[PDB]
Parts: sequence; structure tokens; C-alpha cells
Amino acid sequence: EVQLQESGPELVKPGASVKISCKASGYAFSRSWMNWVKQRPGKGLEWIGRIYPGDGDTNYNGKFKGKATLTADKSSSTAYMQLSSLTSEDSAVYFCARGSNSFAYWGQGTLVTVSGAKTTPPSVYPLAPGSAAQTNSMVTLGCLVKGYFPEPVTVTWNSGSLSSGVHTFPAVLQSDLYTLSSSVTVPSSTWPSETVTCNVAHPASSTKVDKKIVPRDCG
Amino acid sequence: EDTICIGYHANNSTDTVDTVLEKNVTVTHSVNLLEDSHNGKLCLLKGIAPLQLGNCSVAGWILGNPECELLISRESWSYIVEKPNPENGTCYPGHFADYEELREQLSSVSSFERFEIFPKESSWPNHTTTGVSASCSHNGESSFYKNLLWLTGKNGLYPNLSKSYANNKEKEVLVLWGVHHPPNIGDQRALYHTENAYVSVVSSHYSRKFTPEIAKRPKVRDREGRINYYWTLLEPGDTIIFEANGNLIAPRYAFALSRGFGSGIINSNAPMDECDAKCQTPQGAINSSLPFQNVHPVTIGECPKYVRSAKLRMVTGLRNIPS
Amino acid sequence: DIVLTQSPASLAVSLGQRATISCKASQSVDFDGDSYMNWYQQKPGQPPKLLIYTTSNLESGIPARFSGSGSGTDFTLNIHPVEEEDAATYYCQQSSEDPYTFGGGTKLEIKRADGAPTVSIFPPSSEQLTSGGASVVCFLNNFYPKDINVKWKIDGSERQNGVLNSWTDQDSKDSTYSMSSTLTLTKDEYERHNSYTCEATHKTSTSPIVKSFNRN
Amino acid sequence: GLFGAIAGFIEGGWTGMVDGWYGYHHQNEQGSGYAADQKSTQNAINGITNKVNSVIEKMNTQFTAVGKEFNKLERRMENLNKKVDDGFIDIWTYNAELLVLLENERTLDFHDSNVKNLYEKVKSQLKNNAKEIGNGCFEFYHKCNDECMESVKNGTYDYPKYSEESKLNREKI
Ligand SMILES: *[C@@H]1O[C@H](CO)[C@@H](O[C@@H]2O[C@H](CO)[C@@H](O[C@@H]3O[C@H](CO)[C@@H](O)[C@H](O[C@H]4O[C@H](CO)[C@@H](O)[C@H](O[C@H]5O[C@H](CO)[C@@H](O)[C@H](O)[C@@H]5O)[C@@H]4O)[C@@H]3O)[C@H](O)[C@H]2NC(C)=O)[C@H](O)[C@H]1NC(C)=O
Ligand SMILES: *[C@@H]1O[C@H](CO)[C@@H](O[C@@H]2O[C@H](CO)[C@@H](O[C@@H]3O[C@H](CO)[C@@H](O)[C@H](O)[C@@H]3O)[C@H](O)[C@H]2NC(C)=O)[C@H](O)[C@H]1NC(C)=O
Ligand SMILES: *[C@@H]1O[C@H](CO)[C@@H](O[C@@H]2O[C@H](CO)[C@@H](O[C@@H]3O[C@H](CO)[C@@H](O)[C@H](O)[C@@H]3O)[C@H](O)[C@H]2NC(C)=O)[C@H](O)[C@H]1NC(C)=O
Repeated sequence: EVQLQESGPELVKPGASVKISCKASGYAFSRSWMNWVKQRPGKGLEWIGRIYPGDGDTNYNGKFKGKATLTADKSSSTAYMQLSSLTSEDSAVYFCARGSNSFAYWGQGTLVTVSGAKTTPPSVYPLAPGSAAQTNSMVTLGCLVKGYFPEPVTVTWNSGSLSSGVHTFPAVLQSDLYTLSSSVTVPSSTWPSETVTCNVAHPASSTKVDKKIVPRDCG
Repeated sequence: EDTICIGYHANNSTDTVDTVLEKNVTVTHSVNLLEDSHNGKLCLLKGIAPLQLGNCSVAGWILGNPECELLISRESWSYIVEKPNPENGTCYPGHFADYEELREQLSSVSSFERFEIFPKESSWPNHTTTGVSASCSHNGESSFYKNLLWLTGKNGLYPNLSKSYANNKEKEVLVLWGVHHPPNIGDQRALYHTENAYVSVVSSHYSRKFTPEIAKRPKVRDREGRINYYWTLLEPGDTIIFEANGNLIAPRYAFALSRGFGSGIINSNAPMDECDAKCQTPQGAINSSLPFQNVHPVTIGECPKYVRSAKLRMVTGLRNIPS
Repeated sequence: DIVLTQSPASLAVSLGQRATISCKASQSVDFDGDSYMNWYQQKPGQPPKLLIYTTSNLESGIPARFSGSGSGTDFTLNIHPVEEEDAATYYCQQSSEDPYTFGGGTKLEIKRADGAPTVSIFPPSSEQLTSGGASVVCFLNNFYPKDINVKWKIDGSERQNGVLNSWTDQDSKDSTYSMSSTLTLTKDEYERHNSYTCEATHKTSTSPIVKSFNRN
Repeated sequence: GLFGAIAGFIEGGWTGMVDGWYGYHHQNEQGSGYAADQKSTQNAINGITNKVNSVIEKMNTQFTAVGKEFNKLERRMENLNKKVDDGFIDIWTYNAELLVLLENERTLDFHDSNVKNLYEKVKSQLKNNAKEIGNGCFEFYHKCNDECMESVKNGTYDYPKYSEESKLNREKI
């Protein structure tokens, strides 16, 4: 009932600055310390700094004393964090959390990225079984997501209606463009009997694209 | 103790370039010559938006395939975008003669004037303009091409029609008609009441007489008999005449068109996002400043040359060797 | 500052059994009668969840099979019994001195019965073909353990350049792995062959598993 | 490289001297620092940017390459169209990659030439008033001044003013 909703993923070039936001609701925001934690892919969690939105009192990690700045908006109940002169190592996922000695309630986390390529939305290509052979009562289906630079993509199936064994493989980088795949396992009786659309989203470009998969051709 | 020194600049940029003698050498300053990024949208060339056909083919576009109705009266466009597999082509099964040329001729064009070449009220009185097929459905309702007229007989008769059109429109007009081949001889007797049918279309630069040929055929779209489509571009000032005694689906709406240059046919699934870039590709638009792009081969208007290369960087500075 | 050295780095415990995670410390994490030490659960794709606070206090909601214990320079965490859900990584965290720091992290693997990958291969889409490139994907869903090897043969000749492999972490409700392989060939070179096979050699079978397709 | 100066007897580049590409150091008694040769660096930037602008200019942009679509009975033309498109792309790609791989060396060699040409211009002024020590460095046998440090750069050194003093100190080494 208490939720910290974070901002969207962002992409900036090295040396620039960003504001990341964390809007709070469900509790008395004016009263509990806010927190920021940095998680490099693979490497460990790192605590950044603290804002107390009642008084604006700040604590800064000795490592991050110059890179990060923290503010808050009491009326809007939002927490802002500013990072300056970004380099490669700052490209990570940043979490807003509430608590003083025990980080209790955590945010969603945005993946700010610092590199040379530019924001490009992905193309979606359906993946049909091709051969008309019944491997079992089930047939595996999927969608491929090719050619997109900023990392976050969310692949749902029939607007999330199919939670039955859906896989979303981690993205892989080829010449500065992430590509990944998704799969399902739907009974062969109910496909292509019923519509199986995959819903993908790229929050870094505000692009939502669908593509119902259909069997292949030459028929 | 007291010296002078000659040296060469070094910077912290990691811009890597390839030379003939070695490769992947880091350099002070560089310029990229290859444009490697698109946006995956359908912008507006210059300011004039494209003509998104969507589900329809160019065949269903011109004849007004009743599922293509709302993309009519869009006469101003910069280029036409077709879905790769259009599932609304010709609603009536048959052969579309010289499809590819009309496809190519309708790539230079930039303006139509959809006009009623043969108004139904005053040009086909004796005959029946009420020709509807079940295959050309719309809203679960039988319809027909909204640019032609299925001329059947009225009061059991179907006299020799001899209408004609003079091209008084000062520009090239594109006329479209169709010839009927009923499924069996039984329906041929019922639709037109003549077993010896003919359709001739004659102009100062066109003459082809059509004889129909009634036979058993495989069923397509549930209508066994087939319709064959034909077209001709009338020069300004000539007259086309239509005479027949059966099996003629005559035009009602023709297209007076003015050629231009800069348009073509792209097929892609991109969305339109009102982004006014200087040149388009099926997978988006080009930033357009560089002289080389590898995004896609097919382009529309003042793009760079397409080279299938990974990266082309030119050294502007010199070898970077810092402390 | 204080460094939380965490042991072991990788861990695998069968279902219905106990799992023990140690967390040493450079200094003593004790603060006026309690130890300001916390534990967190981080499933892949999710932010950390708070497990134990102030070195033994279980937070509400999460079940009572989680036990935090320890005092002074070193603490431990118990899970009893380990469930399928617990497939994630766990971190220890001190809150005594500025700056607050986390441990190195440790990944919990659930030991279950071995499995055979259900293999699936898909040809490139027709729209993908128009892009000047094409990619064949070979899905390998629902197997166990990690170790698996995929080989691509174009007309029987094994191809190893241009492959891209990505593994999924354990399913939270299946204790199960998956991975996918992609060849990225040119539009022209894709059309110069017919036989596209991806074979997978796994522990579950002496001979490799094979599924393939042709363009007819 | 080719003239032996870049990555040769000038072993590394100076992380300082942002003023330009080529310059001097002049560690003096008054104060050290950096100062880039405005004359030779303006010729270099004016030549490379003329190279680059010349290269793009020789390639007019292409318009509305759409791709013709042929029917089910014209396979001969379709395969012909592919060759006349893929053929041009084969040429233009190849004809562009080598233009880059070839002229990048000429840009590096041109910098190797300029430094080597500049290093000899300083030598021809400081005939026997200095020696060559640190591979690109000169030792003033006459204790130069900042006035005279600017008096080696813009053609403002002369041996005669300091010659006999230099002649004195050569006799003890
Ligand atoms: C604009 O685009 C839309 C979308 O494509 C079109 O709607 C589509 O129309 C087609 C044709 O009406 C629909 O496909 C048919 O769907 C019906 C269900 O209502 C189904 O009965 C039919 O089965 C046909 O498919 C078989 C596949 O080969 C045929 O072989 C079969 O015929 C055999 O059986 C008969 C038995 O009498 C024999 O006589 C034959 O000779 C043959 O042996 C049968 O005809 C199709 O599946 C399609 O579903 C529908 N789209 C959607 C989304 O539902 C519009 O028609 C189009 N607009 C215009 C004007 O054309
Ligand atoms: C262009 O043609 C395509 C098919 O070639 C059309 O796709 C169709 O989209 C409709 C929705 O508009 C789908 O209909 C049904 O929607 C209901 C929602 O209540 C749902 O219950 C069904 O499961 C189904 O989704 C239809 O399935 C889909 N076609 C196929 C073959 O699946 C598209 O709408 C057409 N666009 C235009 C502008 O005409
Ligand atoms: C349908 O076709 C019939 C022909 O079978 C048209 O009927 C008559 O056609 C003639 C010749 O086009 C018209 O001219 C007049 O013929 C009479 C014959 O006695 C002559 O005396 C007049 O001086 C004049 O030449 C005639 O007006 C016309 N009759 C009628 C009643 O229209 C008929 O017009 C066609 N259209 C319709 C809607 O019936």
C-alpha cells in the first residue's frame, strides 16, 4: 500500500548530468529517510546518500560526495537525485529506498546508460514453429526483439494473460544494439486456434509495438 | 638546465580507426562517415505526409476494395507504404493485367482527382448498375468495387452500349475497367443474355477487343467465375470509347493524375509519428547529415549512399600516445 | 571502512533442507545492545526485498522459515526448509558506521532432479528478411543443470562464428534453466543454404538432441 | 611512422598543450609551460578539413531508390535487377572502405611529415648553439630567456647575437 515509483530509463553521453526521480505515496513521506543504492551489473550494491524530506538534511557516502546531489519536494512528495560528469562506471541501476538502518521499502530502479550510440526503438519479429509437426500437446512460440540501444524492454503475452511458463532471455549486445528473445508454451489445441499476440514495450523511447504471431507461408 | 622541446598533441579520446598498415589504432580526433542510426518511424517527407495503405494492396487501393474505403480522397501524399503481405488485394478473383507497370506508374504520381468518368445516373440508364458480390464484403454486407460498376441487364434486356469519354481534364487520366467470365454458361445467360459477348475499348493509342471464355474453374474467394482487370492512360485530348454487349464491368470513377518525382513504394510495419525528417527508410528515417548510411538499401529522397560496411571512420588528428 | 566478506560465493542446497550463509565483517557491527545487520533477497529482474533487520528480527509478510542470527564480527542466515521460490541471491548489510555497505553476495541454487531440454528452432521472419539480415533462433527451454552445449550446422558444416548465447536464471516456481542461441547471418548468405540444424549436447542423453528445418 | 617522428624519436604525445596539434615546451628559468605553433597547425587543419570536405563532395546524395517489383514470370529481369543493385553496392562499399583505409595512413603520415619538417626548421636556426639530447629537445649552450624562448619560435632566433657565448661553452664538453 506503500510504494516507491521510480522514473524511466535514461540515456546520456559521458560528461553530462541527469536527474532521477522517486515519487513516494502510501506513507508519511515528510518523515522517513530516503536512500539511494547503486548496483553495477555483476558487482555489489553500493549505498549513495540520504535525504530527510522534513528538513532536507543530507548524508553523503565518502566515495560519492562529489558525484551525487540530493533534493526533495515536500508538496509533490518526490525525491530527486542529480549525478554530474557521468563516466562509464556510473552506468548501472539506481534504487530509491526508505529506511534509516534497515532499507525497508525499495523502488523499481531505473537503468541509466552512458555510451556513444543513440536511442533507437526495436523491431519485433514473430517466431512460428514452421514445420507442421506436433512435438507434443504443447507448442513453443515466441517473439524476437532486435536492434534497440537503451536496455529496458518488457515482453508480455496477450497483455500478460499468459503467465504459463513464459521466458524472457537476457539481452545481448551486438555492435551497440541489444537483442533478446521471448518464448511461451501454449497448448497446440489453442494455437493457432486463438490469437497469441506478444506485447513489447521500450520505455526509453515511449514505443509500444504488438505483433500477433501467425504460421509461416508458401501455402 | 634550459631547454626547448618539440612535441605532438595527445588527447584522452579513444576514437579507433583502421589504416592500411595496421588496424584498430587509437587516434586523437576522428570523424564518422557512416550513419548507423534510424528512428523506426514514418516521418513526413519535406512536409507532405505519406499515404499509409495499411491492410490494403495498391490493387485494392485504386479499385476501391470495399475494405479500403477510408483511404480514398487522400489525394495528397509523398509516398505510398504497403504492408508486405496485403490481405486486402483484389476482392474479386482474377488476373490484373500489367499490374507492375501501373504499380510503377503510380510511384511517380503525386496528385489524383478522383472524378466520375461515367456517372451512373445519366450514362447507364437502360442497364442495371446494381452489381454486388458476396466476396467483396464490408460490415458483413455484400459490396463491390467503389470505382467500377457491375453492369447487368435490366428488364431482361442488355442492349449494345456505346458510351465514350473525351479527356477534357488537361492532364493524363487513368481509366480502369474489367471483363467478366461467368462460372458456367447458365449464369452467363442470366446476367447478360448473350452467349456471343464482346467488349472493346478503343482510343487513339489503345485498342484491345475482349472475348469472354466461360468454363469450369477452381473456386477462389467462393466465386468460381473470374474478373479480369485492364487499364490505360489516356493522353490529354484523346477519346476512349467503350462498347459491349456483355460481361463488361465499366468504370465509374477514373483518376486524372499529375506525375511528380520523389515517391515510391516502401513496405514495412513502422508506425507514423509526425517527425518531418529529410529522408525515409522502411526501418525509420535517417539523421541525414553524413554521406554514408548502412540502415537499409531502399530510401526515399536525399539520403546518403548505402554501403554495407560496419564502420567508416576517417582520421582527422594523429596517433594518440599519452603518458 | 567496513568490508562485509560473505561466504560462500555460490551455494546449492536440495529442497526441504537447510541452507547456511555466513557474513564476516572487518569491524564489530554492534550498536547499543543490538547488531545493526540486515539481509536481503534479490530475485533476478527485481529490487532487493528486506528479509531480516537488526540481526535477528524477521519482518512481517515473508515466512518464518528465514532465520537471522549472529553477534559481533560474524553472522549467519538459515533457510529451513528451502523452497523453489528461494532461487535468488542474498546480501548482508551493516548499518553501524557511515558508510552503510553490503556484502559480496551469494547465489542460492536449488538441487532437484535432472532434466532434458525441450528444444525448439524457428526460421527468420519474412519482415526480418527485408532488413538485410536474418536470424535463426534455437530455444532450449526447461532443462537442468547449467551445463549445456549447442552447435550450429549450416548444411551439416558446423558454424561457430556469429552465435549468441544467453542463459536464464532459475525459474522461481520450477528450479529450472533455459537458454537461447542466435545465428546472425547476412540476407544473401542466409539464402545460400537449406539445412539449418542446432544440436545440443547435454548430460541427459549420450547422443545430442537435434531439431532442424529446411526452406523447401 | 613514415618520417620517424610520430611514435618514433618523439616517443609519446604531451597530454598538455591543448592549444593545438604541434608546439614547443621551453622549460626556462622563469617558468615552464606549453605553446603550440600556430603557423604549422593552421596549415594542418586547413589541409585535413579540405581533404574531408573534398571527399564527401565527390559523392552526390542518392534519391528515392525504391526497388522494382516484378511478377511470377519475369525471373530473368528480377535477377538482373538484383545484380545491378547488389553490384553497385558491392562497388560503392568496396570503393569507400579503401578510400578510408588508404587516406587514413596519408593523414598519419602527413602529421609525421609535418613534425619532422618542423623539427628541422628549429635545427636550421640553432646550428651549433644547441645539441640534440632527449630526442626532440635542444640544450641551450647560452642560457636562453623567455624573450628568447619566443625568439626561437616565430623565426626570431639568430646565432650571431648568442654565437660567441655559445662558442665558449662548447669548448668544455
Ligand atoms: C479484407 O481482408 C479481410 C481479412 O483477410 C478479409 O476477411 C477474410 O475473408 C476470408 C474469406 O472469406 C476469411 O477466410 C475464410 O474464413 C471463413 C470463416 O468465416 C472460412 O469458412 C474459410 O474457409 C476457407 O479456407 C480454406 C483454405 O484453403 C478454403 O480451401 C475453403 O474452401 C474449400 O471448401 C469449400 C467448401 O464449399 C470449397 O467449395 C472450396 O473449393 C475449397 O475446397 C474455405 O473457403 C476461410 O478460412 C477470413 O477469415 C477473413 N478474415 C478474418 C480476419 O476473419 C476480407 O474478405 C477482405 N475484403 C475483401 C473485400 O475481400
Ligand atoms: C487489418 O487486417 C488484420 C487481419 O489481417 C486485422 O487484425 C484483426 O484485428 C482484430 C481487432 O481489430 C482482431 O479481432 C479480435 O478482437 C477481439 C476483441 O474483442 C478478440 O476477442 C479476438 O481474439 C481478436 O483479437 C483479429 O483477430 C485480427 N485478425 C486476425 C486474423 O487475427 C486488423 O484489424 C485490420 N485492420 C484494419 C484497420 O482493418
Ligand atoms: C432504353 O432504351 C430504349 C430503346 O429501346 C429507349 O427508348 C427510346 O429510344 C429512342 C432512341 O434512342 C428515343 O428516341 C425517340 O424515338 C422515337 C421512336 O418513336 C421517335 O419518334 C423520336 O423522334 C425519338 O427519335 C426515344 O425517346 C426513347 N423512348 C423513351 C420512352 O425514352 C430509352 O430511352 C432507354 N432508356 C430508358 C430509361 O428506357
